[PDB]
Amino acid sequence: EGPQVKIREASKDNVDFILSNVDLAMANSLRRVMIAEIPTLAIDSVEVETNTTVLADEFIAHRLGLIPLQSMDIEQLEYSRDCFCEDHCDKCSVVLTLQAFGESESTTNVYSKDLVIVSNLMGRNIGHPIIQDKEGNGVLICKLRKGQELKLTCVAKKGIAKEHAKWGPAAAIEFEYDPWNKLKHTDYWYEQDSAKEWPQSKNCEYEDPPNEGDPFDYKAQADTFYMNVESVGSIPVDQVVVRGIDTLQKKVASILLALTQM
Amino acid sequence: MNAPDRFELFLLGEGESKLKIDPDTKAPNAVVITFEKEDHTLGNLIRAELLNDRKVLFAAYKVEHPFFARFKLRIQTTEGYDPKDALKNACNSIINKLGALKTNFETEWNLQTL
Amino acid sequence: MIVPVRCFSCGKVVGDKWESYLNLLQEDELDEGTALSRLGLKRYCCRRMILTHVDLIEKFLRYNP
Amino acid sequence: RGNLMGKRVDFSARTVISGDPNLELDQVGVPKSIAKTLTYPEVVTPYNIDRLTQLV
Amino acid sequence: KYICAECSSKLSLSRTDAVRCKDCGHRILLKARTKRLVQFEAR
Amino acid sequence: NQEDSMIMNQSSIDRGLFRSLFFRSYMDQEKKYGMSITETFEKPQRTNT
Amino acid sequence: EKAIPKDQRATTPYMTKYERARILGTRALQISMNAPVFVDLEGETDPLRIAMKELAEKKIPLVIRRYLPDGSFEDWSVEELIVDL
Ligand SMILES: [Zn+2]
Ligand SMILES: [Zn+2]
Ligand SMILES: [Zn+2]
Repeated sequence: EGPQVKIREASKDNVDFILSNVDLAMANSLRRVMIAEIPTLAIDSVEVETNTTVLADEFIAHRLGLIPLQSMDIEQLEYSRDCFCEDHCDKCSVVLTLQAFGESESTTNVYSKDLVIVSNLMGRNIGHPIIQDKEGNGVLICKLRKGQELKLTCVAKKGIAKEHAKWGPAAAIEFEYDPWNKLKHTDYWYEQDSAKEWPQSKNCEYEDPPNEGDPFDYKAQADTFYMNVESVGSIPVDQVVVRGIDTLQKKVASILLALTQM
Repeated sequence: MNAPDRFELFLLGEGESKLKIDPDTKAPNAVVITFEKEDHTLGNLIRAELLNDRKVLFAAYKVEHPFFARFKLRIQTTEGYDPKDALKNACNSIINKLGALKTNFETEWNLQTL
Repeated sequence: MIVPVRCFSCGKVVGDKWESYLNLLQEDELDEGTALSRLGLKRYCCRRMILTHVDLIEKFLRYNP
Repeated sequence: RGNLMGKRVDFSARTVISGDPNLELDQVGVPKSIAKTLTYPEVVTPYNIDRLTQLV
Repeated sequence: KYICAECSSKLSLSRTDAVRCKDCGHRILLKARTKRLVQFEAR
Repeated sequence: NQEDSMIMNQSSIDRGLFRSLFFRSYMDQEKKYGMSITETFEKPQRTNT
Repeated sequence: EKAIPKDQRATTPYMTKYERARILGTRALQISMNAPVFVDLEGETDPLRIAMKELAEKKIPLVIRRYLPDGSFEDWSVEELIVDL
């Protein structure tokens, strides 16, 4: 039985669900691991061979780093710092090449789709740029004028959002509980009427409104946490939550292993 | 010019133990466990699990400074109960709860067509 | 210069929809709020990230280099 | 008044200050770079001979 | 080894030589980027 | 954030918040000190220097 | 003639904070220069701590010359001085 999940709604990159029979600390830790501890693939190193755009090499490198990359098979990929390799071997990194240049009177727009994978993925669907716009162009990177040649290589390593936000698989993770002020955790700031000033939350409909007749429940504890997870696009929300749970469990197991060893 | 090593926050340094357990003289049967390269995420959950156990008496987690990825957990239990055993039981319970939550989420996702 | 790749507050990717935002503003002659809502920006962080951006890259490209 | 009452100092650093609730009243944070640049001439003694050798 | 601000054409001039563009009268004479490998990180 | 201080999000900082580019220009001339004598822009080779 | 005898001293027998700081500094400087230590050290290496312990045990052989404005000086041994701090 334990804790159960009630998915109010699901989407391609957005899932809203409810967690029950779970402690507040556990939910907060789950949110923290999901926002920070989930491994993800993103561009880490940028090597410039011929750049003449109005922008700067550091600027374009930073923009490229934030570009989402497919990370469904991230678990198969290994950290570069772990595997014994000279530098960015195919077993721990994904190599892409960006090439572009302008022409007579048409500005050249660089998008995510322009990136071309050059390393051998060994049949792994990892490192592919994420495209979600209706037009399908992708994330705009820069603009090149006539005579402006852009030519660079990008190496993406496995990493977590803690080292850099570019690896963040989830954009916004909404977490709420106790819509009606049942636990007295928050003292609403009011000038005329607390109820009127503060609009009722959307989740309020899923819990019985409080009755003034009954007294305050001092034995009540936080429960029925409404959590909405949105994915940038690198990993689907379901896989995002699954990987967050896996990372938290792995960290707890590592703590247990350290305790046993010591 | 001297910003901290970002990777060092979650990576153990050379000659550094993940956990450092020492006795506490403030109260009987009290221990201090220093967790290195860890944040509130694990400390708060472990402490909350420990407090849910009747035998455990005191369980408090403290972060000395945001600069250093490290915290200290003070655990005091009843006589004849080793704090390490209580921590192991709490970790096992956390793992079981996480596995149950994962299974429930997977089942719910499979049930829903979307 | 260019629209930020990800929202500063949350990190949602907003660079894809900048061209769509401009097309909606021009082609459909829609208001700022309606266009942003259609693009799928609920949190006001992304709303102000897109609305407040200025396309200085085009101005820089106006020069011959 | 320019070189006798007030004169420039060798061993000293200057920089911005930021609040820190997690520091003791008599304890002041110091940048690592400033600590490296600033030095103290500790004399070699048998008590801390090993420590000074390790520092060297 | 050098390029023109306006013409943007290579010159590859040597020492003890005029620093004026051969194609035009402009003599800004900008220099192209170094051939040495350059790497940057998003951090 | 006491004493009007502020707390800034590290994730936002590394994600493109308030990043800046600083450009500094150095100018050099071969100003002549005496006719027929002028400076030369060449890499020193440690000889006669 | 300016020197005052051991008795008939009008200065305060109690140790002064400036005097305590000066004695601690001098003792620490001497110890750092490989000077003899009159108190057994129980795993202590900091000269300041050793000086503080010696002052607590009144093992410091230094002296204090209380100088009057006129010029006369009074001698005071560290052992007889009283440390209120
Ligand atoms: Zn490798
Ligand atoms: Zn946003
Ligand atoms: Zn020219």
